[PDB]
Amino acid sequence: MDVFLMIRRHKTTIFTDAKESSTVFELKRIVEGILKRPPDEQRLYKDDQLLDDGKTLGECGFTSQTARPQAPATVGLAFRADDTFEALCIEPFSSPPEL
Amino acid sequence: LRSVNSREPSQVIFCNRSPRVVLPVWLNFDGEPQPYPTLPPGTGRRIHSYRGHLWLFRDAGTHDGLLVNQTELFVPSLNVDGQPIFANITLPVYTLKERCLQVVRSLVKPENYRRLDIVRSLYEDLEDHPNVQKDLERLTQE
Amino acid sequence: MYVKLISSDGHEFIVKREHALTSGTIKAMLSNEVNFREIPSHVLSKVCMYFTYKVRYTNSSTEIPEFPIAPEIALELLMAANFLDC
Ligand SMILES: Cc1cc(CC(=O)N2C[C@H](O)C[C@H]2C(=O)NCc2ccc(-c3cnco3)cc2)on1
Repeated sequence: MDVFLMIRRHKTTIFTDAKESSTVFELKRIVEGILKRPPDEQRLYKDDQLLDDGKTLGECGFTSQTARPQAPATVGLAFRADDTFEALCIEPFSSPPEL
Repeated sequence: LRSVNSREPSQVIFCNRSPRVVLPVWLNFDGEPQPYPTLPPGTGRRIHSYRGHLWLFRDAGTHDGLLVNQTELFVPSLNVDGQPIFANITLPVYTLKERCLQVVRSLVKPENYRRLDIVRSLYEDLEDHPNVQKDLERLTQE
Repeated sequence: MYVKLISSDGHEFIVKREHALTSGTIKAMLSNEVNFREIPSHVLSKVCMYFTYKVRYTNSSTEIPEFPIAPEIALELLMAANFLDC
């Protein structure tokens, strides 16, 4: 299965899809291509929980019913290497008016 | 744009693969859309019709356009060579705009749609309901 | 491969070109980045979602599901929709 993520960090959101079977670490590579930062310099989360590079998306709980192209799940991203990791932080989205 | 008056009965079946209440529509020997009873989403039904007759499907509440076997228009085929003909009814990928009229159509009485601050040109697009008689006049060109 | 689309509230949305070139508007502002002075982020996110929901589901049997639009967002979405031609 393809799983559809929204890789979020600061004021930054990458939309990507990935196989269920693929790995945290593979996702970390995909980030390399885009924001040009090597997997060492990045940690990756869902919902606070901190993810392990060897575990499949499927198993981190990304499924074809978790993350539907139309409502893709979020993955937290945080930087700065062994030399101190910045805390998890994600600016929220602009608020909707009246009705 | 009519059904050809064969009298070769053809057994069809309408599977509704859509969140919506679908209204099947047989297009007459003269041209006029006749409507059948509708299908609660999920829901199937066995149907007797005839080779070369023409159908088309839509939301029974907001006449929106659905597909049947991936095209706009259903013609029942050779009733045997196995037996029933399979009519699968789907949302297209509406464009984001039409979809966007939908939610708004469904959210506001079109009496009270002039008090909804957006460009006049979008007031016109929104008061512009999909119509079968229209779409027929549309489809009728190709 | 990728292109950025910048909200009017700072936020940046990396999406694939292929998903991007769905907006005939955006096909022309690319051809790289695109600022949008008058589309907040709470919109551009749904848009991007639509491009992925559009690119996934067109040309397919696999019962297409409903793209869900939250009421609060309808008008603003409608207006981006029309501008972005999609
Ligand atoms: C000859 C001749 C007669 C007719 C009129 C007719 O009997 N028709 C027209 C369409 O083929 C439909 C077909 C008909 O009346 N079928 C009986 C029928 C009754 C209910 C349904 C039904 C129920 N829910 C959805 O459709 C479908 C077919 O067409 N050719």
